[PDB]
Amino acid sequence: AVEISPDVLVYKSPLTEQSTEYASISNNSDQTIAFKVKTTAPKFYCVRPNAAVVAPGETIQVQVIFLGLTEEPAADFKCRDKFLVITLPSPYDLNGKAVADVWSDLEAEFKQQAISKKIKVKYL
Repeated sequence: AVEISPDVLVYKSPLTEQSTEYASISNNSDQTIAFKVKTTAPKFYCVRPNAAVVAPGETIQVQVIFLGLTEEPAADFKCRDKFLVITLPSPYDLNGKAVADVWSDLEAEFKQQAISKKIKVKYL
């Protein structure tokens, strides 16, 4: 129906510099969907777009821009950061409002019908 990928975002050393990895949401249903990407570590990543609609048959690629660390972490360190992607039906015209605007009502209505993915992060 709705496909969200990848399972893991892998950021490659030098982890002191910023780099971009990519997620993607494909709507293979026949109705428009809306999605929201939530970041557990907002000080270290910029997500763009962090909320949007996906028309039937469309794929939206989401840039996850890692801003970097002050020092290279230990080789054994396990990054615990995560990104939760939530997708919902979006059957109403937004009337020019943004998805982040209506997301409150949208989720309040269809939260039971949500399709979500927890995307992990791995430091390499």
